[PDB]
Amino acid sequence: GAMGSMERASLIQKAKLAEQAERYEDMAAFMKGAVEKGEELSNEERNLLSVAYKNVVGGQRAAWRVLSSIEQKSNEGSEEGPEVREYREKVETELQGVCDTVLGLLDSHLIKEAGDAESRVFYLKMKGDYYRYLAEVATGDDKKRIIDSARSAYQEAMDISKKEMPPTNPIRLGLALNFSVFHYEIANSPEEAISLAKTTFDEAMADLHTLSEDSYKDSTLIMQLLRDNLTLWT
Amino acid sequence: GAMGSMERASLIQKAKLAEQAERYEDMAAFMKGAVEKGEELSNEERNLLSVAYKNVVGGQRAAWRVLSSIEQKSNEEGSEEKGPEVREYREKVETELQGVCDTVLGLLDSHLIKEAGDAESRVFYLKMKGDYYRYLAEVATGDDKKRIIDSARSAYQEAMDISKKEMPPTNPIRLGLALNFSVFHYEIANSPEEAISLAKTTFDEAMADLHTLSEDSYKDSTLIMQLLRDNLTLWT
Amino acid sequence: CGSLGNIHH
Amino acid sequence: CGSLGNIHH
Ligand SMILES: *Cc1ccc(S(=O)(=O)N2CCNc3ccccc32)cc1
Ligand SMILES: *Cc1ccc(S(=O)(=O)N2CCNc3ccccc32)cc1
Repeated sequence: GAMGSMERASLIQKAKLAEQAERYEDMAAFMKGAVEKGEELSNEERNLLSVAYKNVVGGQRAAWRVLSSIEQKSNEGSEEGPEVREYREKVETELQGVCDTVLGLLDSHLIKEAGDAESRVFYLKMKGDYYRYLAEVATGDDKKRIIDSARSAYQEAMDISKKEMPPTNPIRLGLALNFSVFHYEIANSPEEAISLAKTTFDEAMADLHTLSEDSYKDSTLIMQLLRDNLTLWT
Repeated sequence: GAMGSMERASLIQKAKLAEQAERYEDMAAFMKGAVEKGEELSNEERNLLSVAYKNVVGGQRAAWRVLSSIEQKSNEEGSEEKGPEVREYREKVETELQGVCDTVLGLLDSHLIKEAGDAESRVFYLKMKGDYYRYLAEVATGDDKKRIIDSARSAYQEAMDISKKEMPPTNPIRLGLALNFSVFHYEIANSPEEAISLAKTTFDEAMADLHTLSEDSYKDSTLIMQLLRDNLTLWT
Repeated sequence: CGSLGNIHH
Repeated sequence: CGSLGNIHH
């Protein structure tokens, strides 16, 4: 791979520079290179990996939704060629390739080497998320299997998080948030979504008293998004 | 090129979809494909080309400026030695920026400018040539840096000469040219007074011609005039 | 609804 | 200072 000749530490440095320059494609390539060095990632490094790919895939998803909406409008008193479909497919294929890339990193070999709850939950959450993005655009024979792949990853993460982390742990909270979004938007289970968000919020609220000011700020930030989703869902 | 098998109309269609999707790299690749079909571009197509590459190069210039600033800071007094990585990364972004500029200049030279006979098209393309040499000049430091600056000045000057002969003082292309040439003078050529003079004369001569315009023409001309004014406010 | 990524840092 | 491309629309 193109980053094989660069030092691990230089790849991390340049990932941070790329972030500052809002060059997220570069950021992701640097972090892929770092992962491929074969060593485990630190907390900070895991966050750089996630931020990079979130930005890349987020641009693609936003593009895909724009194009899908145009395509949906075309197919209805609508005037008729293949360009909209072809272009949506082009963006879809690119999105799928980025998701496959992230899943590949997770499977080779980040998850298997992750023994601490913090790292293992982080990576299983990521696995859920990138299968969820695959599910968002899926319509083939394997679409149910893609959905089940996201559900299984999120469920394993949930099970570890409940046993090993406090209810205010931000990764635990982010996981529950994202699994709730899975239930609402992907799995056609709004009531599961609402229940999970409510229980997560309430159990976190009850644990806030144990936190420092800095930890409290991170936990409440995620709780606010759980609440805002609940407000929208109910 | 990669777009050689796609119909011209399909490339234009997809450039508009890419714009909507904020996929400006794709937009630029589609418009490059469309140019390379060899036909002249319409008004709307010229604008699509310009918007696509402005967005691509704009992100690159923004990144370059961030990285340059970090690099400058690292070379201060008392600054800890952090290795070659900041310079390497700035160089990577610089090289990519230079490649996009070279690509746009190559489309203009092969063969958009030479086939552009109407004032509107010729001025548009020479303004673009000035702008992309100006972007090259922003990052230039070498034996050729004065020649890059002179290349931007020559293109802008030729555009200015045609625009003054052939277009009314409120024409938006004439206005945007004069705006960009004033930025060239202030930022590139170390000529703030030429910048200020040009912006003022442009503004005043546009003001005096607004009475001739429809409401819709007025809106466009005054939008660019406002940016002339705002630059003048800053510069004085 | 928003997911985690939507939250500013 | 702003250049032409910075204007919205
Ligand atoms: C999935 C997840 C959840 C939390 C974090 S974080 O590093 O705790 N953190 C704090 C709150 N929000 C946030 C947004 C983006 C990136 C990191 C955070 C990481 C990952
Ligand atoms: C360089 C230039 C100047 C004007 C134009 S335009 O087509 O008149 N137009 C679209 C681009 N931006 C803009 C701002 C204000 C008024 C009109 C425009 C194109 C290119």
